[PDB]
Amino acid sequence: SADAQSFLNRVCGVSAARLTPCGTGTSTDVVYRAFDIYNDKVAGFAKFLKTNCCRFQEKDEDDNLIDSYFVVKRHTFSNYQHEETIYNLLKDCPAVAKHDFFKFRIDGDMVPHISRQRLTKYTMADLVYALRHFDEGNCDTLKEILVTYNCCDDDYFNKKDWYDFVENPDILRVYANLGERVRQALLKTVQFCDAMRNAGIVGVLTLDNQDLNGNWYDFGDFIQTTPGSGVPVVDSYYSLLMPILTLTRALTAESHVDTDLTKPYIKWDLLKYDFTEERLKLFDRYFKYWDQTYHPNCVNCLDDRCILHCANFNVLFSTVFPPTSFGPLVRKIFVDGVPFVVSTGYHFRELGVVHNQDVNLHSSRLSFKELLVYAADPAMHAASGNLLLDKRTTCFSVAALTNNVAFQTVKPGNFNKDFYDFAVSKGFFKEGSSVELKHFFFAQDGNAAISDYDYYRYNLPTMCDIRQLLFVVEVVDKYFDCYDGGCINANQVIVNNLDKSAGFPFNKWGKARLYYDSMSYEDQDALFAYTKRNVIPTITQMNLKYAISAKNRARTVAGVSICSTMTNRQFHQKLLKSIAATRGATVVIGTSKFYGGWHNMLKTVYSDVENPHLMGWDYPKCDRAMPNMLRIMASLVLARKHTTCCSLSHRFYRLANECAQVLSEMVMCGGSLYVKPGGTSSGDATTAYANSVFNICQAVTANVNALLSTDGNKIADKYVRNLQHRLYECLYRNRDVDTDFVNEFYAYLRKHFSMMILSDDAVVCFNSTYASQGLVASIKNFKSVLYYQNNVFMSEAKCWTETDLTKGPHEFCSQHTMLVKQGDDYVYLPYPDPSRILGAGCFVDDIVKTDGTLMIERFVSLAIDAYPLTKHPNQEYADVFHLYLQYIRKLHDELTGHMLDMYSVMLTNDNTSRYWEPEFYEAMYTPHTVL
Amino acid sequence: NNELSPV
Ligand SMILES: [Zn+2]
Ligand SMILES: [Zn+2]
Repeated sequence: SADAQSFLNRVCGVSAARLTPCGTGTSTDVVYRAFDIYNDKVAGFAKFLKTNCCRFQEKDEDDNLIDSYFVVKRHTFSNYQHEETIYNLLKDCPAVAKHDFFKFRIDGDMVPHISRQRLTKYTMADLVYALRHFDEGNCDTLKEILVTYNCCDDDYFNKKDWYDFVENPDILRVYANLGERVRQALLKTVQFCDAMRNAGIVGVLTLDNQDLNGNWYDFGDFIQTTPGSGVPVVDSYYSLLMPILTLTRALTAESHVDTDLTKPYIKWDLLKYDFTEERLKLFDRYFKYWDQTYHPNCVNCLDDRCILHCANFNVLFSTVFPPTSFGPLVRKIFVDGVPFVVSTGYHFRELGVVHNQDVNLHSSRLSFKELLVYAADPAMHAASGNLLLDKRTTCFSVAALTNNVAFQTVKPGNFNKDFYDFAVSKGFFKEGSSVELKHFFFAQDGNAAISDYDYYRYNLPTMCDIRQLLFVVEVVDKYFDCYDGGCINANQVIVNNLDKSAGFPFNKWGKARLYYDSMSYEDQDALFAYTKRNVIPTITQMNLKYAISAKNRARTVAGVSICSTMTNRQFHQKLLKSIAATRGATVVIGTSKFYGGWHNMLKTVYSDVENPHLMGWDYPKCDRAMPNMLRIMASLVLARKHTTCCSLSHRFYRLANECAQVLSEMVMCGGSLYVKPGGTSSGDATTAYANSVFNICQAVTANVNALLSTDGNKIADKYVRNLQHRLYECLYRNRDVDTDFVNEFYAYLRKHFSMMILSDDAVVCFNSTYASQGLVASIKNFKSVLYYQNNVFMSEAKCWTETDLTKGPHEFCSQHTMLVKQGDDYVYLPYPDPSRILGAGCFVDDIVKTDGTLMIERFVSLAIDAYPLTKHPNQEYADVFHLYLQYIRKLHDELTGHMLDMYSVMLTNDNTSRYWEPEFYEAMYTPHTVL
Repeated sequence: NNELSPV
């Protein structure tokens, strides 16, 4: 048409561009794009429908389509003039796109148009939204972005699991092919901020106003001041983008000679460990207009909210520096004139450089606690060992403490043939039966411990959305508000069992008892006081487990040093005991399932939700994949009870000790030393409680992400819409805590999303109609959160949902639920897998079975576990309890028979029959505690 | 749409 063709060649300006319409005449083009909105009635970060634009794609010499677009738009005459005024002040910056203002008549009237030349198809908001809301069911935009910039080919996606981080670790390489674009965009944003400051222009910078070449447009919400006094607002631009900077490794060019990827690496000297000026240079180069103080060394931070802020920047900047400069800092001291080599400080990836306060170079004969501290340090062990190059693993290798490598194996189990024969003689283990054996003792070969250790390759450096985390931390703290803690003295500490290992090297000379006897109460107090001014690094040892299981992978635990454990108990036990003594809360550590406990827990979690459904989910590789920023945060929440007993400096040094002891320390695997990249160490003194804090944190962040990614123009209830508007302000517009809104959001969560938590196991009761409308979290929100904040893919085949509350959760702590009738009232009881019970009967470690008459209490305990199976509709399940009763009777008869034949001792059957009658076992599940 | 001072 004459109109359409004249419009086309007028859009073609004085440039030489061969344009082709995008399926339109003179009319607009409608798309579906991600926006960051805040306009006094709607707020959030979500996908809306874009309506008023005409798009023309550009061709090249060979008549092929290229990634360049002219995007024209019609609007009102007052916006035209304002945007033209603002542009002429900014037109000379190289980071601004080229604009063209003209007037064209679509009818008898003339309307104004603004054309932007040579944009890309997507913006910086589309990429961030794609990576923070991942769903492999529909990921068209991410795939298009990856192929249009030569990160991969289009047939790369025909592989299945191409996105999984654990299967197919190669996807990381693909994502690292975007880093340079992100770095270029950052540099252009700094240029644009400088230009805005000089011109005298005030406005907020959003991700959807920058394209993937780094240019800026859309000056409609800006205003003008006097030159030299412009102020750009950059709070939600940087915070929403932070998680993507570590996933693409955007700062990899900084380790080359001139920040050029075609040149060799920088060669630092090996003795350098400071890098404090490099960190300030990096901050001033990429984050110039972020207006909050940054401390390269977190020992200068003001409160614990400050530490999180600065450690987040440290996590990113530490990826540029050599890995041999991190860890303990040592020097030479003299005792009686002989020289040692001892640790006097530490260089943390997240916290910077820390120096010990009480170090003395010249001293006479040293004392008992000084000997303990010097034997615990890895300095003298590593200094006098051999150099090691271990090619079996990709972790960092330090030294070999001896001249041979050790290869430890795992043995098979012992067969209890009598119980198996008795079971076979009663009709068990037939063909086609629904009960069969699938729990065994699996054996392992020589190179099994090192293979298991190499699973720390799944721990990656992760940067968080800092403004989002600072709100979630305040909400998580409301859950831990009915307890009390603080420090205790050495004579108030409770230790369950003193005949367990003390770790390396203390396990050369005795158990833990030996060390709690030799140290007096005033020696332990002095050691505790020493760790509030100094850092003591220790060595953790790796142990292979020998137990029954259903899958054939070796399991390992961490044995931590006695020096760490002794002081952590004095710091944390008062709080840990207080959580375990409480009933009716969210964390249910300490509650027993017997005497009506299971029923009480279920009734408490049902609470009064309105359209209730039940839900449970899964954490892949939970302890090997936990980011370091969330373990730090978990430690800071437990230490908030120390407001009167400890100073700010004391609290900082306790945090530093914890990090150097159980977060990234030396591990002894075999007889060699390795460096741990991160993750949790299952075996430290606060494991289950820290896991609880972490679990609650992830749930809260999934709810926050659910609510803000919802189109607020479609929320019918005006109360829930006002709540969405206030969440955005408290994240990205407010700098201090707002205690009235933290209470309000916390109550809202306790009415519609009710949790039961036990040290990363969980059950949730949630309002089903709110979740369908996006007002409450679902399984898809958890999957998205774990992808960008945990570096794993969660398959929804390990998650369950239940729509009927008369059936209790599908699984909790390996138990099932059933609603039975017990004396006029219905109650919920737990029961196990029958395979687990029968396997415990059949396979054991010698002596412990294969002769039942030596230990009949084992079978009484197993029968207590198996009792509730008598209530099951399936008949093969109740036979398990009856089989155990009959075998107990048989063992008692056989034992009393032996004593009379070969010896003449005659035993009596007084109050023993109670063990093969069901009344003893029924009373364990009835609501009245005994003993 | 992202404004400085909506009210
Ligand atoms: Zn700070
Ligand atoms: Zn304290």
